[PDB]
Amino acid sequence: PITKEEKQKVIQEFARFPGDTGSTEVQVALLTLRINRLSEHLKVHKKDHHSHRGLLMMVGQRRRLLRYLQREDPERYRALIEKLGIRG
Amino acid sequence: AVKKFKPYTPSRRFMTVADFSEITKTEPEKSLVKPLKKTGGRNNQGRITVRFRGGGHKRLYRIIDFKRWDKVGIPAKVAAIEYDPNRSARIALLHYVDGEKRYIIAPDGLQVGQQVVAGPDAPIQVGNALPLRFIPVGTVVHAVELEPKKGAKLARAAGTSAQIQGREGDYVILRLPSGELRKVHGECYATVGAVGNADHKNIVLGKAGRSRWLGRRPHVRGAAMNPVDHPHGGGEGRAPRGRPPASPWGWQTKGLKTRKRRKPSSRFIIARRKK
RNA sequence: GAGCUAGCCCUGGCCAGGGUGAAGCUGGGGUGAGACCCAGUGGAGGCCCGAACCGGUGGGGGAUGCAAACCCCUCGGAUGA
RNA sequence: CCCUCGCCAAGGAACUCUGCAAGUUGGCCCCGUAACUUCGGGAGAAGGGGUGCUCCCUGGGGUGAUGAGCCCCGGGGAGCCGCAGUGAACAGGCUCUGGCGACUGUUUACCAAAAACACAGCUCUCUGCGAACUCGUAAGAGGAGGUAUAGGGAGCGACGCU
RNA sequence: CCUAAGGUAGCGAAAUUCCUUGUCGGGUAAGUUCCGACCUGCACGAAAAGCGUAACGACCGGAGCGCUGUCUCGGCGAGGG
RNA sequence: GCUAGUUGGUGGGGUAAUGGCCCACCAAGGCGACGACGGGUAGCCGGUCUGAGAGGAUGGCCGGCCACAGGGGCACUGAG
RNA sequence: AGCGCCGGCCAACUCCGUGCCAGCAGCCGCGGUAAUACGGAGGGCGCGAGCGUUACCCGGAUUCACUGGGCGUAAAGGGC
RNA sequence: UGGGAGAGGGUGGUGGAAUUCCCGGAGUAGCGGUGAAAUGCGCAGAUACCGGGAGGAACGCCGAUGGCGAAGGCAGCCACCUGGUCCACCCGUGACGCUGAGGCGCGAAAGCGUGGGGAGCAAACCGGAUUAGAUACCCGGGUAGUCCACGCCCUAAACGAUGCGCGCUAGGUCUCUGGGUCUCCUGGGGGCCGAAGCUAACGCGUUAAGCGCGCCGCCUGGGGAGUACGGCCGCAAGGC
RNA sequence: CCGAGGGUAGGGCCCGUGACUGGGGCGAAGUCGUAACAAGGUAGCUGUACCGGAAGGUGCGGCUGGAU
Ligand SMILES: [Mg+2]
Ligand SMILES: [Mg+2]
Ligand SMILES: [Mg+2]
Ligand SMILES: [Mg+2]
Ligand SMILES: [Mg+2]
Ligand SMILES: [Mg+2]
Ligand SMILES: [Mg+2]
Ligand SMILES: [Mg+2]
Ligand SMILES: [Mg+2]
Ligand SMILES: [Mg+2]
Ligand SMILES: [Mg+2]
Ligand SMILES: [Mg+2]
Ligand SMILES: [Mg+2]
Ligand SMILES: [Mg+2]
Ligand SMILES: [Mg+2]
Ligand SMILES: [Mg+2]
Ligand SMILES: [Mg+2]
Ligand SMILES: [Mg+2]
Ligand SMILES: [Mg+2]
Ligand SMILES: [Mg+2]
Ligand SMILES: [Mg+2]
Ligand SMILES: [Mg+2]
Ligand SMILES: [Mg+2]
Ligand SMILES: [Mg+2]
Ligand SMILES: [Mg+2]
Ligand SMILES: [Mg+2]
Ligand SMILES: [Mg+2]
Ligand SMILES: [Mg+2]
Ligand SMILES: [Mg+2]
Ligand SMILES: [Mg+2]
Ligand SMILES: [Mg+2]
Ligand SMILES: [Mg+2]
Ligand SMILES: [Mg+2]
Ligand SMILES: [Mg+2]
Ligand SMILES: [Mg+2]
Ligand SMILES: [Mg+2]
Ligand SMILES: [Mg+2]
Ligand SMILES: [Mg+2]
Ligand SMILES: [Mg+2]
Ligand SMILES: [Mg+2]
Ligand SMILES: [Mg+2]
Ligand SMILES: [Mg+2]
Ligand SMILES: [Mg+2]
Ligand SMILES: [Mg+2]
Ligand SMILES: [Mg+2]
Ligand SMILES: [Mg+2]
Ligand SMILES: [Mg+2]
Ligand SMILES: [Mg+2]
Ligand SMILES: [Mg+2]
Ligand SMILES: [Mg+2]
Ligand SMILES: [Mg+2]
Ligand SMILES: [Mg+2]
Ligand SMILES: [Mg+2]
Ligand SMILES: [Mg+2]
Ligand SMILES: [Mg+2]
Ligand SMILES: [Mg+2]
Ligand SMILES: [Mg+2]
Ligand SMILES: [Mg+2]
Ligand SMILES: [Mg+2]
Ligand SMILES: [Mg+2]
Ligand SMILES: [Mg+2]
Ligand SMILES: [Mg+2]
Ligand SMILES: [Mg+2]
Ligand SMILES: [Mg+2]
Ligand SMILES: [Mg+2]
Ligand SMILES: [Mg+2]
Ligand SMILES: [Mg+2]
Ligand SMILES: [Mg+2]
Ligand SMILES: [Mg+2]
Ligand SMILES: [Mg+2]
Ligand SMILES: [Mg+2]
Ligand SMILES: [Mg+2]
Ligand SMILES: [Mg+2]
Ligand SMILES: [Mg+2]
Ligand SMILES: [Mg+2]
Ligand SMILES: [Mg+2]
Ligand SMILES: [Mg+2]
Ligand SMILES: [Mg+2]
Ligand SMILES: [Mg+2]
Ligand SMILES: [Mg+2]
Ligand SMILES: [Mg+2]
Ligand SMILES: [Mg+2]
Ligand SMILES: [Mg+2]
Ligand SMILES: [Mg+2]
Ligand SMILES: [Mg+2]
Ligand SMILES: [Mg+2]
Ligand SMILES: [Mg+2]
Ligand SMILES: [Mg+2]
Ligand SMILES: [Mg+2]
Ligand SMILES: [Mg+2]
Ligand SMILES: [Mg+2]
Ligand SMILES: [Mg+2]
Ligand SMILES: [Mg+2]
Ligand SMILES: [Mg+2]
Ligand SMILES: [Mg+2]
Ligand SMILES: [Mg+2]
Ligand SMILES: [Mg+2]
Ligand SMILES: [Mg+2]
Ligand SMILES: [Mg+2]
Ligand SMILES: [Mg+2]
Ligand SMILES: [Mg+2]
Ligand SMILES: [Mg+2]
Ligand SMILES: [Mg+2]
Ligand SMILES: [Mg+2]
Ligand SMILES: [Mg+2]
Ligand SMILES: [Mg+2]
Ligand SMILES: [Mg+2]
Ligand SMILES: [Mg+2]
Ligand SMILES: [Mg+2]
Ligand SMILES: [Mg+2]
Ligand SMILES: [Mg+2]
Ligand SMILES: [Mg+2]
Ligand SMILES: [Mg+2]
Ligand SMILES: [Mg+2]
Ligand SMILES: [Mg+2]
Ligand SMILES: [Mg+2]
Ligand SMILES: [Mg+2]
Ligand SMILES: [Mg+2]
Ligand SMILES: [Mg+2]
Ligand SMILES: [Mg+2]
Ligand SMILES: [Mg+2]
Ligand SMILES: [Mg+2]
Ligand SMILES: [Mg+2]
Ligand SMILES: [Mg+2]
Ligand SMILES: [Mg+2]
Ligand SMILES: [Mg+2]
Ligand SMILES: [Mg+2]
Ligand SMILES: [Mg+2]
Ligand SMILES: [Mg+2]
Ligand SMILES: [Mg+2]
Ligand SMILES: [Mg+2]
Ligand SMILES: [Mg+2]
Ligand SMILES: [Mg+2]
Ligand SMILES: [Mg+2]
Ligand SMILES: [Mg+2]
Ligand SMILES: [Mg+2]
Ligand SMILES: [Mg+2]
Ligand SMILES: [Mg+2]
Ligand SMILES: [Mg+2]
Ligand SMILES: [Mg+2]
Ligand SMILES: [Mg+2]
Ligand SMILES: [Mg+2]
Ligand SMILES: [Mg+2]
Ligand SMILES: [Mg+2]
Ligand SMILES: [Mg+2]
Ligand SMILES: [Mg+2]
Ligand SMILES: [Mg+2]
Ligand SMILES: [Mg+2]
Ligand SMILES: [Mg+2]
Ligand SMILES: [Mg+2]
Ligand SMILES: [Mg+2]
Ligand SMILES: [Mg+2]
Ligand SMILES: [Mg+2]
Ligand SMILES: [Mg+2]
Ligand SMILES: [Mg+2]
Ligand SMILES: [Mg+2]
Ligand SMILES: [Mg+2]
Ligand SMILES: [Mg+2]
Ligand SMILES: [Mg+2]
Ligand SMILES: [Mg+2]
Ligand SMILES: [Mg+2]
Ligand SMILES: [Mg+2]
Ligand SMILES: [Mg+2]
Ligand SMILES: [Mg+2]
Ligand SMILES: [Mg+2]
Ligand SMILES: [Mg+2]
Ligand SMILES: [Mg+2]
Ligand SMILES: [Mg+2]
Ligand SMILES: [Mg+2]
Ligand SMILES: [Mg+2]
Ligand SMILES: [Mg+2]
Ligand SMILES: [Mg+2]
Ligand SMILES: [Mg+2]
Ligand SMILES: [Mg+2]
Ligand SMILES: [Mg+2]
Ligand SMILES: [Mg+2]
Ligand SMILES: [Mg+2]
Ligand SMILES: [Mg+2]
Ligand SMILES: [Mg+2]
Ligand SMILES: [Mg+2]
Ligand SMILES: [Mg+2]
Ligand SMILES: [Mg+2]
Ligand SMILES: [Mg+2]
Ligand SMILES: [Mg+2]
Ligand SMILES: [Mg+2]
Ligand SMILES: [Mg+2]
Ligand SMILES: [Mg+2]
Ligand SMILES: [Mg+2]
Ligand SMILES: [Mg+2]
Ligand SMILES: [Mg+2]
Ligand SMILES: [Mg+2]
Ligand SMILES: [Mg+2]
Ligand SMILES: [Mg+2]
Ligand SMILES: [Mg+2]
Ligand SMILES: [Mg+2]
Ligand SMILES: [Mg+2]
Ligand SMILES: [Mg+2]
Ligand SMILES: [Mg+2]
Ligand SMILES: [Mg+2]
Ligand SMILES: [Mg+2]
Ligand SMILES: [Mg+2]
Ligand SMILES: [Mg+2]
Ligand SMILES: [Mg+2]
Ligand SMILES: [Mg+2]
Ligand SMILES: [Mg+2]
Ligand SMILES: [Mg+2]
Ligand SMILES: [Mg+2]
Ligand SMILES: [Mg+2]
Ligand SMILES: [Mg+2]
Ligand SMILES: [Mg+2]
Ligand SMILES: [Mg+2]
Ligand SMILES: [Mg+2]
Ligand SMILES: [Mg+2]
Ligand SMILES: [Mg+2]
Ligand SMILES: [Mg+2]
Ligand SMILES: [Mg+2]
Ligand SMILES: [Mg+2]
Ligand SMILES: [Mg+2]
Ligand SMILES: [Mg+2]
Ligand SMILES: [Mg+2]
Ligand SMILES: [Mg+2]
Ligand SMILES: [Mg+2]
Ligand SMILES: [Mg+2]
Ligand SMILES: [Mg+2]
Ligand SMILES: [Mg+2]
Ligand SMILES: [Mg+2]
Ligand SMILES: [Mg+2]
Ligand SMILES: [Mg+2]
Ligand SMILES: [Mg+2]
Ligand SMILES: [Mg+2]
Ligand SMILES: [Mg+2]
Ligand SMILES: [Mg+2]
Ligand SMILES: [Mg+2]
Ligand SMILES: [Mg+2]
Ligand SMILES: [Mg+2]
Ligand SMILES: [Mg+2]
Ligand SMILES: [Mg+2]
Ligand SMILES: [Mg+2]
Ligand SMILES: [Mg+2]
Ligand SMILES: [Mg+2]
Ligand SMILES: [Mg+2]
Ligand SMILES: [Mg+2]
Ligand SMILES: [Mg+2]
Ligand SMILES: [Mg+2]
Ligand SMILES: [Mg+2]
Ligand SMILES: [Mg+2]
Ligand SMILES: [Mg+2]
Ligand SMILES: [Mg+2]
Ligand SMILES: [Mg+2]
Ligand SMILES: [Mg+2]
Ligand SMILES: [Mg+2]
Ligand SMILES: [Mg+2]
Ligand SMILES: [Mg+2]
Ligand SMILES: [Mg+2]
Ligand SMILES: [Mg+2]
Ligand SMILES: [Mg+2]
Ligand SMILES: [Mg+2]
Ligand SMILES: [Mg+2]
Ligand SMILES: [Mg+2]
Ligand SMILES: [Mg+2]
Ligand SMILES: [Mg+2]
Ligand SMILES: [Mg+2]
Ligand SMILES: [Mg+2]
Ligand SMILES: [Mg+2]
Ligand SMILES: [Mg+2]
Ligand SMILES: [Mg+2]
Ligand SMILES: [Mg+2]
Ligand SMILES: [Mg+2]
Ligand SMILES: [Mg+2]
Ligand SMILES: [Mg+2]
Ligand SMILES: [Mg+2]
Ligand SMILES: [Mg+2]
Ligand SMILES: [Mg+2]
Ligand SMILES: [Mg+2]
Ligand SMILES: [Mg+2]
Ligand SMILES: [Mg+2]
Repeated sequence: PITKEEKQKVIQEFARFPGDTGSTEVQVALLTLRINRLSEHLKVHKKDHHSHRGLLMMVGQRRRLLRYLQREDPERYRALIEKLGIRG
Repeated sequence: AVKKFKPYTPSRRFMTVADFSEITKTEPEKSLVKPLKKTGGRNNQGRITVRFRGGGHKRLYRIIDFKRWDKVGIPAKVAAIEYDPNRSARIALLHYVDGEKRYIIAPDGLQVGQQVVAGPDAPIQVGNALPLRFIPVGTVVHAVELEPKKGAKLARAAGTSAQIQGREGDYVILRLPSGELRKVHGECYATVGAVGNADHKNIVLGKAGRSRWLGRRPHVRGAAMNPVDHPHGGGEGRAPRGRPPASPWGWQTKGLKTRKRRKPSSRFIIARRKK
């Protein structure tokens, strides 16, 4: 799967402050991570519809956060989706 | 994956073409080609002996290595996969570390860059050739010789394969593409894997013109002829067969078995084809 | 006897000009990614119109002919079997 | 009188087996275009408007040099003449609706071009390779320097529903 | 009663229907043709395929518009005879 | 899904006067699931009938406003 | 001075005629030889220059439920 | 952050039992089948028995009133890839939420297209019975299909005939699976009986059909009829 | 110039009508069988598919709103 180390690296890279876990950017980034990994999975396993539901849920989850983040601070939003290359 | 066309002519509506995706090189090795002398279906007396042939695209013959036991132990790199107008399979250019270059028919799954080798000690991997006796029972195979050193005769068409079913003394039992069960001598070489271009059979010619490109001239029905010409010839208006359906030469053509009874190979054929 | 004619084989040659505008490619849109849509590009096809060329549809003429199959008008194919 | 040709009052298919023949239409630009459809088409559907010449203003391109000149493709005004401006010549009549054949093709050289043959495609069947099958007394050839996703024979004839 | 078994789907006066110009409906002033129907199918029918089908056709039907010396019905003129 | 006087602009014309009301050019806009566009029905209101009320139904007679004058277009005269 | 009604809803009953016929009927239903339900009569009830009928509107209809309804099995949870 | 359970999904492999068929052996007069029969199979050697082989499909025991999933649905075993979910810590973010017309995706079986595969079973079909008849039920055969890949179809007693979310309102008992300190306690599921309450009744009852709020879907007498017409979708069947 | 309208051509919607054809509702005094309600004499119902004079049957899968 996705390892403990790799997750740590993402978290520390988007953490707003030294200990920061669960902030929006960290959440969006963790989701962005899972999303992209699943996307690749589904490209090969087109017939795994059940996991695709998982993908929709993650996408849904990230969407809400980004609306929130963009509601609060447009600046951190624009920089986050750019840092992740997300809009489209 | 066969390629379709939009119906922008009446014929393009149904025409499909091979996608040619496995093909990496579009020119043949000059030292491995020779002219294919077209016959028009005529023999050395000048007579038509196979009807309705001729007028197809000019072709060069690619020399194919149907022996392999020729260069035992010498590995070769798969240099390219090419089109061969003279057969349904694709062909693969081998560069032997020898410096010798030869063609084989391309197996399904063969990759340019990969290495293949022939011999009793060859790994059991796609593209390698071994005597049948050293190939594991159950593995599917192709380009099978029928008698030792006489060259690959069996399972050469696109998409075909034979399967090793068992061993019995000097012989091994194959299921041929036809479903026929047969003993083949163990020293006969075969190449592991199935013949590639498996989608060949899904091609829809689409128009009369395409048959002509292939050297197939229009086939005319016996029922369309006159009694001088054919058993089915004649009759006022359309006519049913009016006798057992027959060849132009008078022999029956629905069911009449034609393989020679007292043929020596009958001792080696275990079960006649299916379907 | 295949210097006519039918088929095939080998090797050459020919097909004015105009029209339609397939795939693909690029860009844009779209989506989680896609499908896909739009534009530009592109230049496919026993595609279209029409000479050469190959034909021979209807009519008229000719009928001890210009001619033992021709002439006029009209008409089919014209990158393809 | 015959041939080839030109025109014709009023009528306009009443001719005749049949509009046969002959008229009509006719190029380009623009507008516009139905059922149905396999979404390509049907389509040049149909139908209609424009079309010459003169002067004035102007937009891009090619060759130059970035300019003049030359050559090419446009646009906008205002006018003039005739019955008539693709002013001659070359240049679809159209629509609705059935039958048959899917289609482009092929044919009775010299009375039949068709609904006939062929055709992609469908199915049956034979053939394990020194294949079956074909030609040959044979040798030898074709099949095929192919190998059952292949080759022969037969019927049916795109496709849809069977 | 008979048969090996008794024609299914679909289509049907049909490139098939003798009686026949069947009957009814449409179109026409008037329609042995044409189109739509009906079905006692003389004598359709499922790869000698059955029923349909966009596009295509110098194929063969039926109707209308346009336009005409095809005609009412013929006249004059030209050139070659 | 609708839209070429269509939506906006500039300039004129026209009116008692604003306005694409009308014209010329410039721009590519305007409207729509809060129902555009299209179809059907209807003149609207004060009121009236009913109903516990809410609501439902209705708008003849009287009053107010609108629209029409056989069907349709048009301007003239005039404070209108 | 007339008109409707007198089985139940709904106020008003008997005799004869008829015998699933003729007929009545708003709903439920009446009529097959002792019919308060058909037809007449006597009598009765209700209105009265009117009485009944047909049509239509609101009511009863919390039967589109805002006031004021529902959806396991009655009609009603969207396959997720 | 640290853990847990599971037929959740996808892909590639792989195991054994049994059925059928084929080969070899051995053997003989029947076998099969039913309520009873007959068709059928069998001296051209069947059935029953032994060994060999081929092939497809489904996974016995475990297995449960069990588990998982949003639903459809998911069951030999291995591996890889991957979804949901629960718990404990109470570490981070700071209302980021609920629902959800349209839209999009998924969606048992049957059915469709192209290609494979085909042992068993089995629409249609053929035959035997049964019966007054028997286009059935039962029996002997038997093709699609059932299976695989890809693409369609989009239905259902697709059911809990019960939309989703949240808060609140006795308990008793069985069970699955976590965490405790392991008596028992506390989470999350799955049942049963029941407090109050609801209900036309039957029944429901902390897995509500009770008491409340939010949003969506839906009903408005039976037939005609999920029909016709229009539209949209589908290759068709036919769906909305 | 615009312009009532007229004319030519081609589309869209709605109404009436049509040989014939499909099923539906009602009638009932008929013919055939008896599919459902009981275990309704093959438990029922169901989506789909194929089939049969008819109700209906069978296959595949589903539900219990199934008696014992
Ligand atoms: Mg998640
Ligand atoms: Mg966003
Ligand atoms: Mg390929
Ligand atoms: Mg394509
Ligand atoms: Mg194609
Ligand atoms: Mg294409
Ligand atoms: Mg075509
Ligand atoms: Mg290609
Ligand atoms: Mg290739
Ligand atoms: Mg080359
Ligand atoms: Mg050379
Ligand atoms: Mg050389
Ligand atoms: Mg050669
Ligand atoms: Mg040769
Ligand atoms: Mg020679
Ligand atoms: Mg010779
Ligand atoms: Mg000779
Ligand atoms: Mg031949
Ligand atoms: Mg030949
Ligand atoms: Mg090749
Ligand atoms: Mg190929
Ligand atoms: Mg093919
Ligand atoms: Mg060729
Ligand atoms: Mg051929
Ligand atoms: Mg032929
Ligand atoms: Mg002939
Ligand atoms: Mg001869
Ligand atoms: Mg002879
Ligand atoms: Mg003969
Ligand atoms: Mg014959
Ligand atoms: Mg004959
Ligand atoms: Mg003949
Ligand atoms: Mg005949
Ligand atoms: Mg003939
Ligand atoms: Mg013939
Ligand atoms: Mg013929
Ligand atoms: Mg025959
Ligand atoms: Mg004959
Ligand atoms: Mg015969
Ligand atoms: Mg022979
Ligand atoms: Mg041999
Ligand atoms: Mg010659
Ligand atoms: Mg010659
Ligand atoms: Mg040459
Ligand atoms: Mg050449
Ligand atoms: Mg030349
Ligand atoms: Mg040419
Ligand atoms: Mg050209
Ligand atoms: Mg050219
Ligand atoms: Mg050209
Ligand atoms: Mg272009
Ligand atoms: Mg390209
Ligand atoms: Mg393009
Ligand atoms: Mg071109
Ligand atoms: Mg171009
Ligand atoms: Mg062409
Ligand atoms: Mg061309
Ligand atoms: Mg052309
Ligand atoms: Mg020639
Ligand atoms: Mg010539
Ligand atoms: Mg000629
Ligand atoms: Mg010719
Ligand atoms: Mg001629
Ligand atoms: Mg002519
Ligand atoms: Mg001629
Ligand atoms: Mg003439
Ligand atoms: Mg002539
Ligand atoms: Mg003549
Ligand atoms: Mg002559
Ligand atoms: Mg000539
Ligand atoms: Mg000529
Ligand atoms: Mg011409
Ligand atoms: Mg020509
Ligand atoms: Mg032409
Ligand atoms: Mg052509
Ligand atoms: Mg042409
Ligand atoms: Mg050309
Ligand atoms: Mg051509
Ligand atoms: Mg050529
Ligand atoms: Mg002349
Ligand atoms: Mg005249
Ligand atoms: Mg005139
Ligand atoms: Mg006329
Ligand atoms: Mg006229
Ligand atoms: Mg006439
Ligand atoms: Mg006449
Ligand atoms: Mg005619
Ligand atoms: Mg003509
Ligand atoms: Mg003309
Ligand atoms: Mg012309
Ligand atoms: Mg002409
Ligand atoms: Mg039309
Ligand atoms: Mg047409
Ligand atoms: Mg179209
Ligand atoms: Mg086309
Ligand atoms: Mg035109
Ligand atoms: Mg047309
Ligand atoms: Mg014109
Ligand atoms: Mg002009
Ligand atoms: Mg000029
Ligand atoms: Mg002039
Ligand atoms: Mg130059
Ligand atoms: Mg210049
Ligand atoms: Mg003019
Ligand atoms: Mg013109
Ligand atoms: Mg002129
Ligand atoms: Mg000329
Ligand atoms: Mg002229
Ligand atoms: Mg033309
Ligand atoms: Mg004409
Ligand atoms: Mg037409
Ligand atoms: Mg025609
Ligand atoms: Mg017809
Ligand atoms: Mg006819
Ligand atoms: Mg036809
Ligand atoms: Mg043809
Ligand atoms: Mg023909
Ligand atoms: Mg066809
Ligand atoms: Mg054809
Ligand atoms: Mg046909
Ligand atoms: Mg053709
Ligand atoms: Mg051609
Ligand atoms: Mg042709
Ligand atoms: Mg032809
Ligand atoms: Mg001749
Ligand atoms: Mg001839
Ligand atoms: Mg001759
Ligand atoms: Mg001759
Ligand atoms: Mg001749
Ligand atoms: Mg001729
Ligand atoms: Mg001819
Ligand atoms: Mg022709
Ligand atoms: Mg001719
Ligand atoms: Mg034919
Ligand atoms: Mg022919
Ligand atoms: Mg033919
Ligand atoms: Mg076919
Ligand atoms: Mg096929
Ligand atoms: Mg031979
Ligand atoms: Mg011979
Ligand atoms: Mg011989
Ligand atoms: Mg030889
Ligand atoms: Mg040879
Ligand atoms: Mg040879
Ligand atoms: Mg050879
Ligand atoms: Mg071959
Ligand atoms: Mg043919
Ligand atoms: Mg034929
Ligand atoms: Mg079709
Ligand atoms: Mg018959
Ligand atoms: Mg039958
Ligand atoms: Mg008939
Ligand atoms: Mg008739
Ligand atoms: Mg017919
Ligand atoms: Mg007949
Ligand atoms: Mg006769
Ligand atoms: Mg007749
Ligand atoms: Mg006759
Ligand atoms: Mg008649
Ligand atoms: Mg009439
Ligand atoms: Mg008539
Ligand atoms: Mg008539
Ligand atoms: Mg006629
Ligand atoms: Mg005729
Ligand atoms: Mg007819
Ligand atoms: Mg009759
Ligand atoms: Mg026939
Ligand atoms: Mg025949
Ligand atoms: Mg025929
Ligand atoms: Mg036949
Ligand atoms: Mg045919
Ligand atoms: Mg037909
Ligand atoms: Mg047709
Ligand atoms: Mg043609
Ligand atoms: Mg033709
Ligand atoms: Mg006319
Ligand atoms: Mg004349
Ligand atoms: Mg004269
Ligand atoms: Mg003259
Ligand atoms: Mg003269
Ligand atoms: Mg003269
Ligand atoms: Mg003269
Ligand atoms: Mg202004
Ligand atoms: Mg005024
Ligand atoms: Mg305006
Ligand atoms: Mg303007
Ligand atoms: Mg503009
Ligand atoms: Mg609304
Ligand atoms: Mg109105
Ligand atoms: Mg009104
Ligand atoms: Mg009330
Ligand atoms: Mg009103
Ligand atoms: Mg009133
Ligand atoms: Mg008033
Ligand atoms: Mg008015
Ligand atoms: Mg007026
Ligand atoms: Mg009046
Ligand atoms: Mg007036
Ligand atoms: Mg009263
Ligand atoms: Mg009573
Ligand atoms: Mg009362
Ligand atoms: Mg009372
Ligand atoms: Mg009486
Ligand atoms: Mg009364
Ligand atoms: Mg009595
Ligand atoms: Mg009495
Ligand atoms: Mg009463
Ligand atoms: Mg009374
Ligand atoms: Mg009074
Ligand atoms: Mg009321
Ligand atoms: Mg109310
Ligand atoms: Mg309420
Ligand atoms: Mg209620
Ligand atoms: Mg609710
Ligand atoms: Mg219900
Ligand atoms: Mg539900
Ligand atoms: Mg974790
Ligand atoms: Mg045995
Ligand atoms: Mg055994
Ligand atoms: Mg169990
Ligand atoms: Mg359970
Ligand atoms: Mg659960
Ligand atoms: Mg905290
Ligand atoms: Mg804080
Ligand atoms: Mg939705
Ligand atoms: Mg499904
Ligand atoms: Mg299935
Ligand atoms: Mg199926
Ligand atoms: Mg099928
Ligand atoms: Mg299938
Ligand atoms: Mg098919
Ligand atoms: Mg299949
Ligand atoms: Mg089988
Ligand atoms: Mg039976
Ligand atoms: Mg019986
Ligand atoms: Mg009977
Ligand atoms: Mg039976
Ligand atoms: Mg059975
Ligand atoms: Mg069986
Ligand atoms: Mg079938
Ligand atoms: Mg099938
Ligand atoms: Mg089928
Ligand atoms: Mg599938
Ligand atoms: Mg749905
Ligand atoms: Mg259940
Ligand atoms: Mg549930
Ligand atoms: Mg439901
Ligand atoms: Mg909901
Ligand atoms: Mg524990
Ligand atoms: Mg516990
Ligand atoms: Mg619990
Ligand atoms: Mg309980
Ligand atoms: Mg209680
Ligand atoms: Mg309640
Ligand atoms: Mg509590
Ligand atoms: Mg409890
Ligand atoms: Mg729960
Ligand atoms: Mg309840
Ligand atoms: Mg109803
Ligand atoms: Mg429907
Ligand atoms: Mg339905
Ligand atoms: Mg419809
Ligand atoms: Mg539904
Ligand atoms: Mg006007
Ligand atoms: Mg007008
Ligand atoms: Mg006028
Ligand atoms: Mg009727
Ligand atoms: Mg039953
Ligand atoms: Mg019963
Ligand atoms: Mg029963
Ligand atoms: Mg069923
Ligand atoms: Mg039937
Ligand atoms: Mg019967
Ligand atoms: Mg049955
Ligand atoms: Mg079942
Ligand atoms: Mg279920």
